[PDB]
Amino acid sequence: MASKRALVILAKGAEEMETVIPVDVMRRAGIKVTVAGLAGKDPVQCSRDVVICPDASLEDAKKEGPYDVVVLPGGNLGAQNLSESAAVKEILKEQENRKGLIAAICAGPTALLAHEIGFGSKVTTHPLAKDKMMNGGHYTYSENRVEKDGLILTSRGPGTSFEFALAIVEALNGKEVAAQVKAPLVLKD
Amino acid sequence: MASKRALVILAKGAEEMETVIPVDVMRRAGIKVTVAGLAGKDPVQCSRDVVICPDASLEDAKKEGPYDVVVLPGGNLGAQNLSESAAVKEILKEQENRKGLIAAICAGPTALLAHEIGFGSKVTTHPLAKDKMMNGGHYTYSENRVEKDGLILTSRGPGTSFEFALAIVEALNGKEVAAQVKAPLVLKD
Repeated sequence: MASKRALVILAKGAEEMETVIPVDVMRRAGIKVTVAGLAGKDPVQCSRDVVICPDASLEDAKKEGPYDVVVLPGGNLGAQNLSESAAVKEILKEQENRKGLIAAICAGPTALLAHEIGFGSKVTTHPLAKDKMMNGGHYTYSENRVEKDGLILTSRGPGTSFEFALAIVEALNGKEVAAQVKAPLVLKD
Repeated sequence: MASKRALVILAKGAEEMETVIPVDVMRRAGIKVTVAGLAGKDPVQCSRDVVICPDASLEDAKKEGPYDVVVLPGGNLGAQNLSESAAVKEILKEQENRKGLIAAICAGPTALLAHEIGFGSKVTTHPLAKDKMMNGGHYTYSENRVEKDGLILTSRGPGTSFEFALAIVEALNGKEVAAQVKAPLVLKD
């Protein structure tokens, strides 16, 4: 069994907590994570001005698939950049076609709407992103902190990022690995 | 009233979640945060291989004090780098002498021990850093998720980082600002 692989797509204006918590937690789980810059190889200015250097450009990372999960951070402007990207559309449609997991948090799930991914699923988002996500009634809305309907895994905000990340770990590597990764984090529950 | 100012000292091997969560939450609170690279101006490879570009070198940022809080992220190797640094020693002793807040998380508080800061305080750390912190009995240990004894504010792990950050916000900008910053995060409590 080869290690699982995750693609985290990092755009200008991404929520840096929603980027770093899943990357770090997935690496703790032994997942090979590629932080891929939407715009290219250069550093990315996140929503609260943390600057992250991606591992690769998305252009290069997309040639090295497939991935066991594609992860979409939130941040209002980051999600808008993901939603406008033809490269993201192609990656998500390929992942959906191959029955691979797609995980999105906060405003991130609105890129699923933009790219017509996973219609008919139960989803959650940040409260403030609900109306955008629900435009057209293509999904059924959930208030769960993490929502998983098959291969569409969504979550609500910075404060649900650990739960989101651990749900990705459980989906890829199982409940026992998720529990082992969780304990050293000092989560409240 | 001018905005409060925070210095976050970023060393190789820092825990990236414990760096980014406080930076982001403090910026949401309107605090002017400087992410200062211990080693210089160049990007920093964190414990789980997230690469963060600092705002400034510590050498330059230290000339632009004083700061209302100095923040020490954890990560075992990052804290060891902070503990070995004469520049960090000088900054922490100046902050202590001026009765300014010092905040440290996970293994971060062990740099307080190394630099002889805040002896006689109640402190917490990550469970695995307790023995190092308690060598000599210079502090009294706490299992609270966040511990504040006057101007020494400590916390336990990645999963206490939001609580830690919000405690810094409350100390600097008050309980109402902390509550307002907290609500959009979708924390469980």
